[PDB]
Parts: sequence; structure tokens; C-alpha cells
Amino acid sequence: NLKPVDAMQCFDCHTQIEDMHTVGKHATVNCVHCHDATEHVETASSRRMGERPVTRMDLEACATCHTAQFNSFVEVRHESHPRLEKATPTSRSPMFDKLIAGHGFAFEHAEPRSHAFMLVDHFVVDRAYGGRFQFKNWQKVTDGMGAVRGAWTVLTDADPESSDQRRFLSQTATAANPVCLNCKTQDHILDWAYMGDEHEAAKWSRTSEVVEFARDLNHPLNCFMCHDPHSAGPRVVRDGLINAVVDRGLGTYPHDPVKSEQQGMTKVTFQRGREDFRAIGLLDTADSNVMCAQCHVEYNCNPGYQLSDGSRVGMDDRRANHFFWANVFDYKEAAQEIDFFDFRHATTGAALPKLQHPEAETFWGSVHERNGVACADCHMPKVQLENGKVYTSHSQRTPRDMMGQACLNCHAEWTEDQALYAIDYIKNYTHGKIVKSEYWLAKMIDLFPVAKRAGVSEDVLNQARELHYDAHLYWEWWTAENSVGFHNPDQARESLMTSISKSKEAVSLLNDAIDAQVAS
Amino acid sequence: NLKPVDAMQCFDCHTQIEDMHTVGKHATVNCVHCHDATEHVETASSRRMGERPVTRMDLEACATCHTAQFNSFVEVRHESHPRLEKATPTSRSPMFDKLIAGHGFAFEHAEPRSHAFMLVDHFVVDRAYGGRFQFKNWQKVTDGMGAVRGAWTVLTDADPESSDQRRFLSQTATAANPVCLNCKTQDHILDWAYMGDEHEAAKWSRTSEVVEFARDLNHPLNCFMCHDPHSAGPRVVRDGLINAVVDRGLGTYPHDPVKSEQQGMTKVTFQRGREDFRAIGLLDTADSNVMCAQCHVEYNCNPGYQLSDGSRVGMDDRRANHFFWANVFDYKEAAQEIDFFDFRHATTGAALPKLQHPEAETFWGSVHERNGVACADCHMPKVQLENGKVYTSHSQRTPRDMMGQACLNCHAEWTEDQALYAIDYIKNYTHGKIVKSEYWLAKMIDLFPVAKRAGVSEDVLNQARELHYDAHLYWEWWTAENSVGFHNPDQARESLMTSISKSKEAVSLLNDAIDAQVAS
Amino acid sequence: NLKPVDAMQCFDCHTQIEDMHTVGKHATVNCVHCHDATEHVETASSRRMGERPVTRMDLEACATCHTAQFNSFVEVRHESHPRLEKATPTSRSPMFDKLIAGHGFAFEHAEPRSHAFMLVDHFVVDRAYGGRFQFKNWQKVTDGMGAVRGAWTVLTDADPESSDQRRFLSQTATAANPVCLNCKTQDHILDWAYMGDEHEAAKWSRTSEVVEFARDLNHPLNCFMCHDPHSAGPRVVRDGLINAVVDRGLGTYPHDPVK
Ligand code: HEC
Ligand code: HEC
Ligand code: HEC
Ligand code: HEC
Ligand code: HEC
Ligand code: HEC
Ligand code: HEC
Ligand code: HEC
Ligand code: HEC
Ligand code: HEC
Ligand code: HEC
Ligand code: HEC
Ligand code: HEC
Ligand code: HEC
Ligand SMILES: [Ca+2]
Ligand SMILES: [Ca+2]
Repeated sequence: NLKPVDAMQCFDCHTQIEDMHTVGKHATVNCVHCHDATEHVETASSRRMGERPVTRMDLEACATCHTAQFNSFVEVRHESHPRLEKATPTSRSPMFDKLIAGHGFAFEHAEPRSHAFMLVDHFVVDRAYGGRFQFKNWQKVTDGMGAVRGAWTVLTDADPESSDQRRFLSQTATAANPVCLNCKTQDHILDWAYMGDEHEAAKWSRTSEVVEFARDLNHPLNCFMCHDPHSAGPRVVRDGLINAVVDRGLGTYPHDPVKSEQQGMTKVTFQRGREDFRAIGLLDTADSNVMCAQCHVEYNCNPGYQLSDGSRVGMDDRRANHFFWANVFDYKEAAQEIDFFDFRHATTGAALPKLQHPEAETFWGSVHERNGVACADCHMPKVQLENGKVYTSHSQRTPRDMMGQACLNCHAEWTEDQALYAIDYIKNYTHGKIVKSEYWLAKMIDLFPVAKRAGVSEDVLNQARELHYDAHLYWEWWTAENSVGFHNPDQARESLMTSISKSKEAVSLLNDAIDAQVAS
Repeated sequence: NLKPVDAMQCFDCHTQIEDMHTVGKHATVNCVHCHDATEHVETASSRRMGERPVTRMDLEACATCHTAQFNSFVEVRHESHPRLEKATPTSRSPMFDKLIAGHGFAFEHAEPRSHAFMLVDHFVVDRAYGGRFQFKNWQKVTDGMGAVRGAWTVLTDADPESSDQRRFLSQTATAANPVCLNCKTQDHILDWAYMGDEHEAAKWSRTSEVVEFARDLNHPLNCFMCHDPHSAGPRVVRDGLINAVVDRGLGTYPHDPVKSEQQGMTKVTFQRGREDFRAIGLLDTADSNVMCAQCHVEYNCNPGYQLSDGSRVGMDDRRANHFFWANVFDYKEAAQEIDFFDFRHATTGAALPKLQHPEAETFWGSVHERNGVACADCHMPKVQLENGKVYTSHSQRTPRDMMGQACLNCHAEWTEDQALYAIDYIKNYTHGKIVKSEYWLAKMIDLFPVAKRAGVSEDVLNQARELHYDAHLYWEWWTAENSVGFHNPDQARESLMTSISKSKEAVSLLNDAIDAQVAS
Repeated sequence: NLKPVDAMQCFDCHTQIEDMHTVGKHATVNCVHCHDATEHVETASSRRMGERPVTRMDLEACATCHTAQFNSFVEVRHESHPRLEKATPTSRSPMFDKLIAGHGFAFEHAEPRSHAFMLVDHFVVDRAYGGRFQFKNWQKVTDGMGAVRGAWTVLTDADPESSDQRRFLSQTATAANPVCLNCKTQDHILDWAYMGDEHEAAKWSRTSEVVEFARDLNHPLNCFMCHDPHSAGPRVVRDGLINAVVDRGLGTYPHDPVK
């Protein structure tokens, strides 16, 4: 049984915590729920930590008083098909392997499944750790609660004796690095300096051995990623997001200065040895658009190359942890502003960006976003109970599972079937354009070896490579983005038509150049 | 409240209407239900119209006394997936973009959905009006009743100030022309001369500005397309069909002179200034095979080219509005008889036909057609009511939704699951052959650039182009035709095997010619 | 196929119908839909009917243009349990027999079922006609559409040769009388004087032989009970109601003079 500690004693040294804790809705929640600080209190001074207190980061620390939210979070949506590869004819990107050739995603890229699995899925995907980590057996893939209890309760490491990234199976990659983990867990929140920069007080950083870092991490999507444990108020903890919104002053809604001001973020910095160490972003309001944008964004979390000179940009560089915080039509400019690209296409040699799940940036400017709707309205609605205390569902899943609460409450003119039909109209239309964009990209890509072998000049190949960048960007955004156009159908339409235009331009350029070589 | 007019006064000048109206089941239906003729009657002479009476073409004009039929017609089948592109791996024609390259359908070709949407879908498809028309917002896509009330109640025009066909978005085409509208609406039935020929009394014709014509049209599938408003008797109004069956004497069942005689059509012509202007085809019987053949047929409704000399055949030519009225094995001959093809393939340069939904011509000679079954038996059956006045369902949709009334009433030996399994056997088999036909067509198409670049002779390329015509015809008929072989499975099988044979012949020809060039 | 008649000619004598028909939403609906008046027009004067025109009272006369309303009306609710006696422990009035002893309802009083059956149920109930009328067989009890087509298409009379109310089975009663029928049909609307008073022009009245009257009646709940066929406007036709509301001045809402 827990025994309370005297928080006044802590507050003597922890003024920032005092100011948060005493004012919020956790003012009566004793520190012992999450911290074991006995030896810390015996040894600390006002500027030196002394013995490190233990801080609980398990979600059960919150589930004791918030079982409803915890249970809704950990529910596994069995209809979210697991380990479903996107590069197949029946999934999101039928020609993905040809289009992404040269990139680590060619090894495996599955559709997302329920949040409980995020950390385990990150660890076991074929592109991440060379196949080092596996579930203990193939039955464990169902065990959401187990994954939440801790990744290492359900996973095995092929070689606990080594800590290097290497292939354990031939068709795997070792793309994982420490930045990835920031969107899977915040178990490292006290051990990682802001942005993963080198820091005396940080156990882990962008340049750490990711296998060793992995072994230290257990829990997915900690509840405190969106809720300050001290004030219980809304926040974000993701460094990349704070950096974009606050440090770079882009604001929470870069396209709406007024909304950015009303629904803003306040950066709170915590120090170690009186030197800035870590930060959180306190939100003005409980704005799930910004909470979900901690992870559902396009980002860099990887080494890459400079657009200017093609030189390597390694994990040690700040750019290896970066939120572009730019919609699809501002993205090329945002990548130019940091002088960065992700990979060279294996066939065309083009410098290309790699886009990932840009839901937050896609949502900006959509009809729903403009009308003050937020992710949670459709994906974590309040529960409707005939007789019950209302709480917010933490199931984070498609509104198809709860259309009454997620759509039909606003769309009184529709039945569930009508609303589903509206969704399907958009997704079907968008998917048709994605498929057409891929057809044209693939047609362009296939001409590169023919052009090279026909003696087409490097100048013409480079012209086509520049078009490839744009054709790729304006296509890939939409296979990366999870709503298949729903979050912003007009933007998807304009973008995908732009992709096709670019590819058609490249096809015509290469075809003409090949024919001119043949004629000469 | 409507006030009746004295029809005897009209009949003094309108003898044809008198002869139809006084004899049929609308003999007691007063003209005021559909015509406002007060100023007309004040100003007309026996040969000069004077002020033009207003004629209601809205479906509500009939819904007042026939609500059951109207309601069954306007029902939206939400299971008929909307805006679902056919050129995707999960739809009807996975390799459609490669195979149709050079044709406007490459811009967008979706599966059909419920009839209520036909006119709006025609207006908004990407291949039709350059993206000029859109639904007012993405919610309106569900609104069948709204579309029926009028296209312009649910659509917007990007530029009401101009009337030219142009692209408003890059990846669109402007394939629409006035002939298309004849299979979407007959709001223009009093404003369009037979076949769309130029006529002093016709506001619109094949050569009209289609954007201006579009703006004048509102209602889909008017009830009077199949039912004469004066006699209430069965008819067709579609000029192309009347022209094939009656003018060209092909008959309602070209393969069965006896059935053509028993279930025939009588052309009734109406004049303006004592000159033939428009026509209808009165049917001997209420034969839905011929009613549905007003639209569910292969047709020309577009400019094209002559097979003989390759010269352009424009909208001004009669051939731009043409029902081939020929099954797949008679089609090449029917296209030769008018010296016509649709497009040149973008890759192979072959002159090719473009086939569209030839359900009527495919149905001929099938077991069901031979046994006197008609479209309505499977797609608009009589309602079965424990206690009720029976009426004919106007829902026009797959029999899967009403298997009791559409199949099982004739097929007493089967359960619903057995009947569905029989359908699926045919569709699965046919689809497998469609996919194989496409594989071979694509393999042939891919050899054309290789052959051209290897120096293969024009004589050999032209030989392969002639094979392409046939390979394409005997494949495309079946992606165009909506039943995936069900309407005539033996014919689909023979045709698709013919396609593959033709493609294989072309592949062998080109491969050999390429190898001979390489060896020399 | 119906052939329209000259309604203006009718109106030369039928001013009341003119004032209703020409103004309402049936102004375009020709008389031939509901009346066969050819011989009537040949023989009538404004003061002498001549040949009595035939008036259709069948609901099909309306169903032709109003199929949706007709079909919703005729649907049988199979969940409305049929012939369910109220005087049982599981129904509405477990002690009904004791309490109602001395009244004809003691012989049978079932729960209501769908409107399509009202006239046939009236005819076959044990308390009404001594058991004289039965469904043609026990299968016909399902046939709502049949009952609507006409009671005598689905019922049999045990003795077509007599017209007296008598028992045909021991535990029946003969409570039916002509007034009952006013809440089952209005096929007699042109043959019954207001309230069922004796009248030279009334074939039927309160004192008629109910068995003879019964045989003349076919259709349940005629559509025109609530809708005037001439104006299409809302109405009632039930004499007892008009008498209460108008003649006795009680009004449509006796507890609310404004309403
Ligand atoms: C019991 C000892 C608790 C533990 C452990 C945690 N929380 Fe809590 N929380 C608690 C109470 C009594 C309340 C106030 C309830 C009220 O509405 O009066 C809360 C409140 C929250 C809220 C809402 C805050 C707001 O400003 O609206 C959140 C988001 C919340 N708590 C989250 C949370 C998390 C993430 C925890 C684990 C770190 C957690 N709580 C622990 C009681 C208790
Ligand atoms: C980083 C810590 C994340 C935050 C914050 C949010 N999401 Fe997320 N989401 C994340 C991952 C890594 C995954 C895939 C997990 C896996 O194992 O595959 C997801 C998944 C979703 C899904 C799909 C769920 C399913 O049933 O398939 C949805 C609908 C989703 N995420 C929505 C969402 C919303 C609305 C958020 C703010 C409340 C949110 N997520 C936060 C990573 C993270
Ligand atoms: C936050 C900005 C993220 C970083 C950095 C990484 N991931 Fe992620 N991941 C994120 C979200 C919001 C989702 C769900 C949405 C989606 O489109 O997938 C994911 C999902 C995964 C998955 C499951 C799906 C799949 O791709 O197979 C895996 C295996 C995964 N993520 C691994 C991964 C690795 C190896 C990373 C560093 C290279 C990485 N993620 C970074 C959010 C973020
Ligand atoms: C961001 C991705 C979230 C994570 C991780 C968690 N929660 Fe949450 N929570 C979130 C939102 C957007 C809201 C609603 C805010 C609003 O006012 O609209 C909530 C709400 C809570 C509450 C308040 C009571 C309620 O509304 O249900 C509690 C107690 C709460 N959440 C607890 C909770 C716990 C225990 C979590 C880990 C399992 C957890 N939250 C994760 C967003 C996010
Ligand atoms: C309602 C107006 C929505 C808002 C606001 C947000 N999203 Fe959404 N999302 C919506 C729909 C209708 C769909 C398609 C779901 C389907 O079943 O067809 C989506 C999809 C997602 C997904 C993929 C979910 C899955 O396929 O299982 C993710 C990860 C997702 N959305 C996340 C997301 C975030 C982070 C949002 C705020 C920025 C957001 N969505 C807004 C409906 C709505
Ligand atoms: C009421 C004033 C009507 C209007 C307006 C329309 N129709 Fe009609 N129709 C009406 C009647 C009374 C009948 C006869 C019913 C019977 O079976 O006796 C009809 C009949 C039809 C039929 C059946 C004809 C046949 O020969 O079997 C059709 C196909 C029909 N009506 C169609 C129709 C259409 C398309 C209308 C709008 C142009 C329309 N009707 C108007 C009454 C009325
Ligand atoms: C031209 C005026 C048509 C006539 C006459 C018929 N049909 Fe039709 N049909 C037509 C179009 C333009 C469409 C597609 C509409 C759209 O917006 O996409 C259709 C569609 C059908 C379908 C598919 C319906 C669905 O649920 O997807 C069926 C089954 C169908 N048509 C059958 C059919 C029959 C049996 C007809 C004679 C009674 C008939 N149609 C007439 C155009 C026209
Ligand atoms: C009658 C002989 C037709 C002419 C002329 C045109 N269309 Fe049509 N259309 C017709 C039918 C029977 C159907 C449904 C069956 C099917 O296979 O689609 C259609 C359907 C459409 C659709 C919806 C499906 C799609 O292709 O995306 C559209 C957008 C459409 N039709 C447009 C169109 C245009 C632009 C035309 C002139 C070039 C045209 N149609 C002519 C029948 C007939
Ligand atoms: C051809 C594509 C049709 C269109 C457009 C409309 N109807 Fe129709 N109708 C059609 C058929 C094949 C039939 C049955 C013929 C047969 O005897 O088997 C019908 C029937 C009618 C009837 C008769 C009563 C009945 O059988 O239900 C009516 C009153 C009728 N149809 C009305 C109607 C209206 C109001 C329409 C526009 C909404 C309409 N029809 C369109 C074929 C076609
Ligand atoms: C029963 C013997 C049929 C007759 C006669 C006609 N069709 Fe048909 N059709 C039939 C089946 C079993 C199917 C496949 C439906 C499925 O769900 O698998 C079809 C398909 C159509 C379609 C496409 C419908 C859709 O996919 O939603 C159309 C447009 C169609 N059929 C039209 C049509 C016409 C015009 C006919 C007379 C010439 C006709 N069909 C005859 C069954 C039967
Ligand atoms: C069915 C739709 C009808 C049409 C059209 C017309 N009439 Fe009618 N009429 C109808 C019924 C069912 C009855 C019985 C009485 C009732 O109120 O329901 C009648 C009655 C008459 C009478 C008798 C009135 C009386 O004195 O008791 C007359 C003189 C009469 N109806 C004339 C008439 C004329 C001239 C019509 C065409 C303009 C006509 N009716 C239409 C049903 C219907
Ligand atoms: C077709 C020849 C009809 C016959 C026979 C009957 N009715 Fe009718 N009715 C008809 C029309 C064209 C209209 C007007 C439709 C509109 O809204 O414009 C009507 C109207 C009615 C109404 C509504 C009247 C109102 O709102 O004021 C009712 C209640 C009605 N009709 C009833 C009715 C009955 C009971 C009939 C049998 C005696 C009947 N109608 C015959 C067309 C036709
Ligand atoms: C006299 C002509 C009636 C008028 C006018 C209405 N109702 Fe009636 N109703 C009547 C009878 C004789 C019966 C029983 C029929 C039988 O065969 O048993 C009924 C029955 C009902 C019921 C029960 C239906 C069921 O499913 O069991 C209801 C709910 C009902 N009646 C309601 C009702 C309403 C709302 C009316 C005005 C629109 C109405 N009735 C008129 C006799 C008559
Ligand atoms: C209108 C004021 C009515 C008169 C006069 C009669 N009945 Fe009736 N009946 C009426 C209604 C509204 C209902 C349904 C509601 C209910 O409580 O039953 C009925 C029902 C019947 C039934 C079926 C139920 C039953 O009692 O078995 C029968 C057999 C029946 N009515 C017969 C009947 C007889 C014999 C009448 C004259 C003595 C009689 N009804 C008068 C409305 C009215
Ligand atoms: Ca990226
Ligand atoms: Ca064609």
C-alpha cells in the first residue's frame, strides 16, 4: 500500500513543480503515486540531485484513478489488420517497391494498427533493427495489454550479448535510431535532452546506440505525453513539435495567426546543473490537433543528405530530429530551408524526400479544421451513455467504429450509411488518383535505365531527376497520409494531379531524348 | 392547386396527341399536370406554335400519382461504391491506364452508381468538362433526391462567365459533347432534333457548346424515357436506338427476326413547321430489354477518325451519334461499315475502338435472353408483398439486393447462397480471363517502344497495330460490360480467349522482329 | 381503360360537388375514377335522379394514384396477435367474464388487430352474428389484402337463405346491428341517412335487418372516411361524431374552446 510523502519538502527545491501541482487538478495527488524519492530527499541539495529518485512511467500509474481512459486506450481494434504490407495490390501503394527503391521502407512498411502496439511494432518491423527483435512467439501479436505492460515482456532479442545494429535476417534493414523512439514512448523523458542534443545529464541522445536505448524502453504512448502529470493540464512533450511551434515561432496553426494565439503553446524548460535540459509545451486549451501532432506529422528522424552538395547529414546533426511543420505545398520549401533530402532513388538516382504520415499538416485548412474541429472529435469522442459519467474515449481509431459519436452528432442530416458513403466517395476518388500517380511515376522510373543505356545526357537525366523530386513528393504525401484524402480532399486532389503532371513531363522529356539518341 | 384545361381545345391541333392520350391509361390525366399552355393556346395557329407552352420534365410531375415507382427509383444504393476508379488493382481493369493510353477515359473512369446520380456524375467526372463542375461541397455526393430535383441544385460551375470547354484542373479532359447528354437526361427532348442533326426548330444539336447545353439540363433519367406521357404506353425516346432498330431496320432483336416482329418498335415522328423534327419508338410490349438499351449499349457519342484514311470525324457528322447495335463478334464489321475508330493508342499508335457498357448487345443470345428473360426481371422486379398492391420496383440495381424476387422465384432449386455462388463462379472466371487478356495486351504494348527503337519496320509495326485493334476489342468489351461475364459467360470466354490469342500473336511477331534487328 | 366524362355537364346539376371539386387538389381528377354515371346523365334532370349512377367505394379507386398510402394502410402487423381474447389471465382483463356477466362481450372480446381486418373481424366475432359468418377456412385469417378487396371474398355465410339474427353455435350472441357497421366501413355512405334515422331515400337504417345490411358491405375503413373525394380535403363522415361536435355544439375539443 502506498504511503504519502510530504510534498512541501519536495517543493522547497522544486518550485516549478509546486507552481504546477498546487494549482491544477492533481493538487491532491501525492508524489508517491509516481516517484520513489526517499534516498533522493536524503542526498539532494538545492542544486545537486544526489541519488536519483525513481519515476514511474508505466501507464498503470495513471490507470489506478483513471481506469476508464486507460481501458479505452488499451483496447485492441481487431479490425485494424495487423502487419498488413502497404506495397501490395490490395493496400495503399501497389507500386511502392518500385517508387521507394533505395529507401529502407522497401524492406517493410505496414499499415498502422492500435496504439497499444506502437513500441513493439517499431521494434519488430523488418526495416528497423535488422530482425533483431521478435515477439516471443507468433501468439503474442494479439497481446495489447502485454505490450502496454512492457515491450520486453512480449519481445525477445536475438543477441543480448551485442548492441550493434546489424541484419539477423537477409531482407531487413537497420533504419531505427534514437529519434524514432520519441514517437513511440516517452519512457526516456528524463534521460534525453531537448532534441536529443548531446548533454552531460542525458543518458541518451541522437547519437546513442539505438539497440541499447531500445532495451531501456518499455511503454507505448505514455499517458503523460498529452497530460502534465503535475498539473493534469494539456501539453505536449515531443521536442520536435515544441521546436517547430515555439522555437521557430511557427505557431500551433501556421496558417492561422489568430487561432495560433488562442490555442497556443508555452514552452517550459527544466534544468540539470542550472543548464537547460528538457522542455514541455503547455497548451492553452486541450487541443488534440496539437497533441496528436506530436507524432502524426511529417518529420525527419534519420540521417540523410544535403540538397546543396549531396554530403551526408548524420544523426549528430540537429536536422536528424526535425518537424517540417509544412503542408504538402510548402514542404519542398521547408526541405530546402534545411538543405536536406532523404535518399537517392535506386533506379533514377534522383534526390528524393521521404514523407511520413502527415495527418496534422494535411488537416490544416480543411473544412473541418477551419470550423474548429479537432482530431479527437472524430477519433476520440466523448462516450455517450444513457446513464453514466461521461469520459473521453481514448480508443483512437477510425470514426467508422463510433459513427454516432464521431460524425452523426454533428451531421444530423445523415444516416450512418450516408456518412460512410461520403467518406468512401473521397477515399475512392483519392485512391484512384494515387494509383494513377503511381502508374505515371513508375512509367517515368522505367524510362531511366532505357535513357541511360541509350546515351541520354546527364543534363537531361538531371532535368528528369528534378521532376522526379516533385512527382514523388506530390504522390507520396498521400500514401503516407492515413485518411486517403479524407482529411483534406481538395488538397489531395490538387497534389496528386500535380504529381501526375510532373511525371508526364518527365516521361515526355525522356521519351523524346531516347528517340533523339536512337535517330542519331 | 392545379386547374384542369380543356384538352379538346388542344386536340383540335394536336391529333397525334389526341390519338395517344384518349386511348391509353392516361386518358383521364389532364394536360395541366405537365404543360402550362395558356399563352400558347392564345397565340398558336394550326401550323405555327406561337408562344411556346412550358412542359414539365421533372420527375415529380409523375411522382404525384406514382410515388411508389418514383421512390423506388430515387433510392440510393449505398453499397454501390461511389467514385470508384476502374483503373486500380482492386477494380475491373487493373491495367486500364496502359491499355487505354491516348483516350480521355485515362483521366477517370469510375464504376457506375445509382441512377439518381447519372447527370451529376456525368457533369463532375474528371474526363468530361475539364473539372468545370463540382458538387457544391463533398457532402452533396450523397444527395440522390437533390440530384433528381436538379443537377444545378447540387453542383457549382467554376466559371459561369464563360461557356468554352477547357481544363480547370491539370489532369482533366473535356470529352463531354451534347450527344453524351442523351443518355443522362431527356430534359432537352423538345429542343433537340432527331440524332442531334441541325434543325431550325432545335435549340441544341451535336455541334452545340456543351457547357451551355449542360446548364440547361437538370433531371436524370426522366420517367418519360420509357413511358409515353400521353398514352402511358411503353416506349423509347433515344434517337440512336430508334435509328438502329427502325431506320436501319436492324430490329429490336437483330439475331431473332421472330422476336423482333413480336416485340417490335413503331417510330412516331413529330414535326415543327411541317418538317420532321423528333421521334419516339413505341414498343409493342413493355420490353425492358429495349428500354434499357437506350443507354446500356456500345455507341459512338464523340468525334473520332476514319479507318480508311485516318481523317477526323467531328461532332457535325452523323457518326458522332451512333448505336452500333452489334454484339462483340459483329462489332469490328459494324465499325468498318461506318468507317470509324475512336483513338490512336498513345504507345502503339494503333487505331483502336473505344467500347462502352454493351449490356444490351451482350445479353442477346444468352440462355436467359433466349428464354424470354429481360433486364427488368433481374434488375427491376415486381415487389413481393404479403399484403399490398404490387408495383414494379424502379430501383434498377444488382439482383444481389433482392435475390428472392430477381432469381429465386425462377430458380426454385437454389438457395440464395447457391445462386450467389453461381454468379460468382462466372464473374470470377471471367475476371481471371480479363486480367490475363490485360497481361498479354500490356506485354504487347510494352514491346512497341522496344521494336520502334530497335529499328523494326513500319510494315511489321502496322501488322502488330492491326492485331492490337482485335486484342483490344475482344478484351475491352468485357471491362466495359458491367456484369463481368454474367450476362453472356460463353461469349465472354470466347472473346477473351480471342484477345489473348491476338496479343500472343503480336508479342511473337514483335519479339521475333526485334531479335532479327539485334542479330543484323 | 377509363374514359373521362364531361364534369362540366355534371356541374350543371351538382353545384355542391362543383364548389368542392373545382377548388381542391382533386380538381384534375375526373369523375370516371369513382362514378359510372352514363345512364344517369341520359335520364336525370336537376330534380329527378333518373338512373342511379354507380359510385365506387373500393379502396382501389384511390390506390391507383396513391399506392404508397394504400400499401402502408393494408400492411398486416403480424405482431398484433390475432383473435386474442381479453378475458384471459395474460391479457387486458383477467376477470372480465365475472365483471361483464350479462353483457354480450362475455361471449368474445378480442384485442384489436390491423385495420385491414376490421369488417371481417366484426362479421366473424362470436358475439356479433351468432356465428353465422366465418372465414372461408382458417387460412384466410392472414389475408389482409383479400379482406380489403372485400369481406365476401374471404367469408362464408352459414345460411344465405335466411336473414334473421340467430345463433348457429351455442356460445355466440347476436349483438350486431346496423350502427356497428358505421365504424367498420362506409360502403353504405350513400344508402344511410344521417344517424341511421328512417328516411325515404335510405336503403339502410338503425332498424334494418343487420344480416341483410352485412351482405351489402365489403370494404373496411374506406379512404374517403378521412378525405373528401371531391376536394381531397380533411373530413369526417361518421354521423355520431358530427352530431356530438356540431349538432350538440360540443366542439372538436370540448375542454378547449380556443382549439
Ligand atoms: C489518483 C490518486 C490519481 C492518479 C494516480 C492520477 N490522477 Fe489524474 N486526476 C485525479 C483526480 C482526482 C482528478 C480531478 C478529477 C476532476 O475532474 O475533478 C484528476 C484529473 C485528471 C485530468 C483532467 C485534468 C483537467 O484539467 O481537466 C487528466 C487529463 C488526468 N487527471 C490525467 C492523469 C494522468 C495522465 C495520470 C498518470 C500520470 C493521472 N492523471 C494520475 C486523480 C488521479
Ligand atoms: C506518438 C506517441 C503518437 C501520438 C501522440 C499519437 N499517435 Fe496515433 N499512432 C501512432 C503510431 C506509432 C501508430 C501505429 C501503431 C502501430 O503499432 O502500428 C498510431 C496509430 C493511430 C491510428 C490507427 C489505429 C488503428 O486502429 O489502426 C489512429 C486512428 C491514430 N493513431 C490516431 C491518433 C490521434 C487521433 C491522436 C491524438 C489523440 C494520436 N493518434 C496520437 C503514434 C502516435
Ligand atoms: C513521430 C514524428 C514519428 C517518428 C520520429 C517515427 N514514427 Fe513510426 N509512426 C508514427 C505514426 C504517427 C505512425 C502511425 C501512422 C502510420 O502511417 O504508420 C507510425 C507507425 C510506425 C510503424 C507501424 C507502421 C509501419 O510503418 O510498418 C512502425 C514499424 C514504425 N512507425 C517504425 C518507425 C521507425 C523504425 C522510426 C525511426 C526510423 C519511426 N517509426 C519514427 C510516428 C513516428
Ligand atoms: C494525447 C495523444 C493523449 C494521450 C496519450 C492520453 N490522453 Fe487523456 N485525453 C486526451 C484528450 C484530447 C482528452 C480530452 C480533452 C478535452 O477536454 O476534450 C483527454 C482527456 C483525459 C481525461 C479527462 C477526463 C475525460 O475527459 O475523460 C483523463 C482523466 C485522461 N484523459 C486520462 C488519460 C490517461 C489515464 C491516459 C493514458 C492511458 C491518457 N489520458 C492518454 C488526450 C490524450
Ligand atoms: C473527422 C472530421 C475527422 C477529423 C477532425 C480527423 N480525422 Fe482522421 N480520419 C477521419 C476519417 C473519416 C478517416 C478514414 C477512416 C476510415 O475508416 O475510412 C480518418 C483516418 C485517420 C487515420 C487512419 C485511420 C485508419 O485507417 O484506421 C489516422 C491515423 C487519422 N485519421 C489521424 C487523424 C489525426 C492525427 C487528426 C487530427 C490532426 C485527424 N485524424 C483528424 C476523420 C477525421
Ligand atoms: C395522376 C394525375 C397521374 C399523373 C400526373 C401521372 N399518371 Fe401515370 N397513371 C395514372 C393512372 C390513373 C393510371 C392508370 C392506372 C391503372 O393501372 O389503371 C396511370 C398509368 C401509368 C402507367 C401504366 C400504363 C400501362 O399501360 O400499364 C405508366 C407506365 C404510367 N402511368 C407512367 C407515368 C409517368 C412516366 C408519368 C409522368 C410523366 C405519369 N404516369 C403521370 C395517373 C397519373
Ligand atoms: C440512360 C438514360 C439510361 C437508361 C435508360 C438506363 N440506364 Fe442504367 N445507368 C445509366 C447510367 C448513366 C448509370 C450510372 C449512373 C452513375 O451516376 O454512375 C447507370 C447505372 C445502372 C446500374 C448500376 C446501379 C448501381 O447501383 O450501381 C444498373 C444495375 C443499371 N443502370 C441497370 C439499368 C436497367 C436494368 C435499365 C432498364 C430498366 C437501365 N439501367 C436504364 C444510364 C441508363
Ligand atoms: C448512352 C448510349 C450513353 C452515352 C452516349 C454516354 N453514356 Fe455515360 N453512361 C452510360 C451508362 C449505361 C452508364 C453506366 C454503365 C457504366 O458502365 O458506366 C454510363 C456511365 C457514365 C459515368 C459514370 C461511370 C464513369 O464512367 O465514370 C460517367 C461519368 C459518364 N457516363 C459520362 C459520360 C460522358 C462524359 C459521355 C459523353 C462523352 C457519356 N457518358 C455518354 C450511357 C451513356
Ligand atoms: C425505363 C428505363 C424506365 C424508366 C426511366 C421508368 N420506368 Fe416505369 N416501368 C418500367 C418497366 C420495365 C415497367 C414494368 C413494365 C411491365 O409491365 O413489366 C415499369 C412500370 C411502371 C408503372 C406501372 C405500374 C408498375 O408496374 O409499377 C408505372 C406507374 C411506372 N413504371 C412509373 C414510372 C415513373 C413514375 C418513373 C419515373 C420515376 C418511371 N416509371 C421510370 C421502366 C421504366
Ligand atoms: C438475370 C437473369 C439478369 C438479366 C436478365 C440481366 N442482368 Fe444485368 N446483371 C445480372 C447479374 C447477376 C449481375 C452481376 C451483379 C452482381 O452483383 O454481381 C448483373 C450486372 C449488371 C450491371 C452492373 C450492376 C452492378 O455491378 O451493380 C448492369 C448495369 C446490368 N447488369 C444491366 C443489365 C441490362 C441493361 C440488362 C438487359 C439488357 C441486364 N442487365 C440483364 C443479372 C441480369
Ligand atoms: C373518387 C376519387 C371520386 C371522384 C374523382 C369523384 N367522386 Fe363523387 N363521390 C365519391 C364518393 C366515395 C362518394 C360517396 C359520398 C362521399 O362523400 O364520400 C361520392 C359522392 C358524390 C355525389 C353524391 C353527393 C350526395 O349528394 O350525397 C355526387 C353528386 C358526386 N359524387 C359527383 C361527382 C362528380 C360530378 C365528380 C366529377 C367532377 C365526382 N363526383 C368525382 C368519389 C369520387
Ligand atoms: C389520380 C387519378 C387520383 C385518384 C383516383 C385519386 N387521387 Fe387523391 N390526389 C391526386 C393528385 C394529383 C393530388 C394532388 C397531389 C399534390 O400534392 O399536388 C391528390 C391529392 C390527395 C390528397 C392530399 C390533398 C391535400 O393535401 O389537400 C389526399 C388526402 C388524397 N388525394 C386522397 C385521395 C383519396 C382518399 C382517393 C380515393 C377517393 C383519391 N385521392 C383518388 C390524384 C388522385
Ligand atoms: C373506424 C372506421 C375506424 C377509424 C376511422 C380508425 N380506426 Fe383504428 N381501429 C378500428 C377497428 C375496428 C380496429 C380493430 C380492427 C380489427 O380487425 O381488430 C382498429 C385498430 C387500430 C389499432 C390497432 C392496430 C393493430 O395493429 O392492432 C390502432 C393502433 C388504431 N386502430 C389506431 C387508429 C388511429 C391512430 C386512427 C386515426 C388515424 C384510427 N385508428 C382510425 C377502427 C377505426
Ligand atoms: C365506432 C364508434 C364503433 C362502433 C359503433 C363499433 N365498433 Fe367495433 N371497434 C371499434 C374500434 C375503434 C375497435 C378497435 C379498438 C378496440 O378496442 O377493439 C373496434 C374493434 C372491434 C372488434 C375486434 C376486437 C373485439 O372486440 O373482438 C370487433 C369484433 C368489433 N369491433 C365488433 C363490433 C360490433 C359487433 C359492433 C356493434 C355492436 C361494433 N364493433 C361497433 C369501433 C366501433
Ligand atoms: Ca520525412
Ligand atoms: Ca464506343
